[PDB]
Amino acid sequence: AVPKRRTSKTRKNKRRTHFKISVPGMTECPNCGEYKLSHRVCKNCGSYNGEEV
Amino acid sequence: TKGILGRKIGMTQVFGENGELIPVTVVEAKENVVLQKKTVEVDGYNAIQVGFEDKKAYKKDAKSNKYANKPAEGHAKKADAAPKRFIREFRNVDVDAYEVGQEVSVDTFVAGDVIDVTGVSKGKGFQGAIKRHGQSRGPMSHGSHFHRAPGSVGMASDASRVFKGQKMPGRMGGNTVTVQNLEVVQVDTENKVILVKGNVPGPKKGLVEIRTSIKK
Amino acid sequence: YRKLGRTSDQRKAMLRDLATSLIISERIETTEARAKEVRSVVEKLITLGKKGDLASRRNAAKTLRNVEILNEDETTQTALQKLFGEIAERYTERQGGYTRILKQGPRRGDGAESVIIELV
Amino acid sequence: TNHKLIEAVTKSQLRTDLPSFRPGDTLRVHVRIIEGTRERIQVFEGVVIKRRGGGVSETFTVRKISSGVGVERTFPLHTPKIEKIEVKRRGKVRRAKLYYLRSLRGKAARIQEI
Amino acid sequence: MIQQETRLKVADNSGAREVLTIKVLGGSGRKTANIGDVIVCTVKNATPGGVVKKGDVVKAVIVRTKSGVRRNDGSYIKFDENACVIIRDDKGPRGTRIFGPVARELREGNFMKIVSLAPEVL
RNA sequence: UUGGCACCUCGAUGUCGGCUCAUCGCAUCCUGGGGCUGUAGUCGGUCCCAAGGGUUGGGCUGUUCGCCCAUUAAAGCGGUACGCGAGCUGGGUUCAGAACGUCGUGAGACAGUUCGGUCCCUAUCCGUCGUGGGCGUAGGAAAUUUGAGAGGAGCUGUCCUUAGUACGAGAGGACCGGGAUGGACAUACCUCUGGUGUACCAGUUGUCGUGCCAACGGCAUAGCUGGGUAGCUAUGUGUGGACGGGAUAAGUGCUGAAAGCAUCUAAGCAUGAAGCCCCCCUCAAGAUGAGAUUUCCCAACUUCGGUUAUAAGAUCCCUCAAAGAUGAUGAGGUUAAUAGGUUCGAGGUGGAAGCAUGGUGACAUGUGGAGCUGACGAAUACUAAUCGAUCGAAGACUUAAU
Ligand SMILES: [Mg+2]
Ligand SMILES: [Mg+2]
Ligand SMILES: [Mg+2]
Ligand SMILES: [Mg+2]
Ligand SMILES: [Mg+2]
Ligand SMILES: [Mg+2]
Ligand SMILES: [Mg+2]
Ligand SMILES: [Mg+2]
Ligand SMILES: [Mg+2]
Ligand SMILES: [Mg+2]
Ligand SMILES: [Mg+2]
Ligand SMILES: [Mg+2]
Ligand SMILES: [Mg+2]
Ligand SMILES: [Mg+2]
Ligand SMILES: [Mg+2]
Ligand SMILES: [Mg+2]
Ligand SMILES: [Zn+2]
Repeated sequence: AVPKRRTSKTRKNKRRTHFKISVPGMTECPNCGEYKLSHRVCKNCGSYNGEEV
Repeated sequence: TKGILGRKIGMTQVFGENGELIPVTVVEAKENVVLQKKTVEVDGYNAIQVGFEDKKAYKKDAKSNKYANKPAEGHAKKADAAPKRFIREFRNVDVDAYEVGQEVSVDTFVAGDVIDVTGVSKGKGFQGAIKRHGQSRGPMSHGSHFHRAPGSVGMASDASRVFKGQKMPGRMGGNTVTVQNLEVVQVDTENKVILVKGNVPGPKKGLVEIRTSIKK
Repeated sequence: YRKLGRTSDQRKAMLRDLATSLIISERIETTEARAKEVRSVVEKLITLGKKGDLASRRNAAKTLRNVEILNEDETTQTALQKLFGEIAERYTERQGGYTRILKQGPRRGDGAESVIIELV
Repeated sequence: TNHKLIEAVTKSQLRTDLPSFRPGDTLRVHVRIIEGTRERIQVFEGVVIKRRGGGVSETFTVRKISSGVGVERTFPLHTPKIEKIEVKRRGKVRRAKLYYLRSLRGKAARIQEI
Repeated sequence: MIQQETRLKVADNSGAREVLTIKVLGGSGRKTANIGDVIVCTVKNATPGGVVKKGDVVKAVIVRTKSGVRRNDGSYIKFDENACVIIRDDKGPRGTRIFGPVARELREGNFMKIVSLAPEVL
């Protein structure tokens, strides 16, 4: 099976409405103040849950 | 006509008065309370709303459905009850025989009562036509390239379309199912359990609704 | 239990390797799913070590790998000996929970959630 | 255990007058035939080839050779239909399920006694 | 569980030794028969001199099955073999003797003469 | 149907039969309701209403047909590109090989036969089956709901009794009514019977290892073999099509004139089908006509139109399963039993290792229902669900009544 008609610019962009990524789930590291992934070690300072890793 | 809510515990068996083996489902139906009374005057129809299985009290930073939120806590407190996990209406009962805040004990039913039991059937996820709709396979040999496919979906130019209701792969189970004319084998008031003859829909821990059988 | 994208024999082999490496090094970097599986394996091994009897040593031998650990004092001991010596002694008074997992974030090559699993 | 509620509600179904026995033991099972209004005891004697399940659900199976034809009877261990069970002989076997006897006849099928 | 093409031993002295099932009686689309059910069958093997001959199309009642039967009390009975008895229109056996044990369900089927002739009824 | 015509398609509209999946008509095969009968009864014949449901396995043949075997209440007739090959097959048939009969001088040929002979395609659109997000539904929310509409279901045997009665010389043998129990189908479910059960237990071969013994590991389909938990399951276990109401069809009538009689019909009034509308089951307010009930939140600042972060609430992220392709759903996130671990069990396996004893030994016995044990039950914060962040109201106008 093959496309019977080409896809308009309009139809293509409608289809891509939901094709996107989200901002990561991130919060400020309470130790060093730099952003980190929630529930992950902070890579800037190596800290997690008030302790060094 | 009577009604109660319980959780499906699991199946077992009991020996009857003649030694016949009776398969049973154990339903734990503790902590049923009449939360609201609906009437033709206020609501347009008669029914009792029953709440089942106390959940925990409201707390500030609640993160799960274990803790009642403020709307639910107010609703239950109006009945003077603790907030409840499951809330369902029974239209088949006589509203005048119940008071808001009243307990509905398993003793409302008696052994021999014929009942209808309603639950949500077990989910099966995405399933094909053979399993979901019970269709026949194609040949497994003799050169076949048709084993579990759903088969023809229409005819030809007439009608150049697939009719609504065509049976196709999709999500299976997880549907409301009523089993009619089961029987109350036993009522154990100490344990707050009803032994129902036979099997009922849903996984273990699933919510089940027991009503007096509509057909009589 | 997870399958970890491997056949039964390959999965068993990988879990023995991971558990032995964790016993040896006391903390390893690996993927999240692998760590969540090996925590159970390792803690069952710790339980055997704490039991300490000969039957338990042989049951542990079924799982551990044959690896030599060179101690600071130029002395050597097997992973099994380390398990039934210092690790078991360490966790005598602890009832379960001999491992912890610390999520690190996706790695570059395939986006796998890198984690650290360590003893204690 | 099994679920506490299941055990609690089925506890009174359990019988306490049954002798201990194992697969490979030869049993005489006295069974109440309640045909019509007359009741009589028919004895089924044979080797226990199977015991399975738990609580009120537990069952056992006994095998006999009748007129040259093998016959297997499976009972709920706690059925009131059984008047009593007698352990006629203790067998020496090496596994829980003696399905291999189904394929054996005569001296080949004999169970050593303990 | 007896179906078309199932072969069965004949548990009698009618002359038929082995039958092949042609039909399970008792409704359209009925797939399987068990103890106490009647089948149409053909005699594939026969004893020289018997009343029933090879190639006869006859009716038989199933008296033993490997599948067995379940009883209202939750007990079961199963046999090592599938066996049937050739019958007349009045449910009486074509032969005069029955061999091997038979299930008690035949009584509820009203095959009283077969039950009486059986050496054992279980 | 056999044809006639040659109007679409020869820069391709795949052709018989079968398989899978159906769907529609009714000129009805069964079942339901009726009139007539050369209808005694049991059976039938013929015609009318009726499309709700149902309407079988095999032998032969490529076959469709058809004959046959055995059933069944019945084994309906037709349309849908003689429904369905981007769903399957490819036996027939119209490519290349070969052969027979036959025709032909021959090359070759034959709606004659025979053996053999490549069935491609990752679905863009509509359509269909599932599953999410947006906005709307004049504040923001949590639950519970009405049911406009829509979908599902809808079949039938046999036996007992009435009653060996009515009817009939006899043979035979009922209606109506009351019970029991099946076939097929549908649906839920795993207590039972069984299947599977690749991180459960055990036996065992070959070979390579862990130095050796003993004990174990790797590989040989999970090496093979005997069992087997949960889950998933049918052939297993429960349940359903019950009882009814309203209006009708063919019919059957009452009263009744037109037409002093007659007349079911014109007015009027009854009765009458498995069919129609309900009763039963499921979905359902995007029902933009966006419905209803209960409960929750409710202030400051304003260029005074309005705004604001916050409230109730919900999420991100995280631990998960009864849920699941992913979203979604549901159980939980320390004021915590959500999972892992740990402890105790269930079920499974069936007698661990070590040691002792008896044997020359293979082995046997005891210690000891031992040891082990994924998913199932209970308990326990030991580990991980940290610290955090985001979103989310202030309620338009008109009129009437108050
Ligand atoms: Mg098929
Ligand atoms: Mg294939
Ligand atoms: Mg292997
Ligand atoms: Mg073209
Ligand atoms: Mg008609
Ligand atoms: Mg043949
Ligand atoms: Mg066609
Ligand atoms: Mg096509
Ligand atoms: Mg061909
Ligand atoms: Mg040629
Ligand atoms: Mg010539
Ligand atoms: Mg099961
Ligand atoms: Mg089970
Ligand atoms: Mg090697
Ligand atoms: Mg050795
Ligand atoms: Mg090799
Ligand atoms: Zn930091």
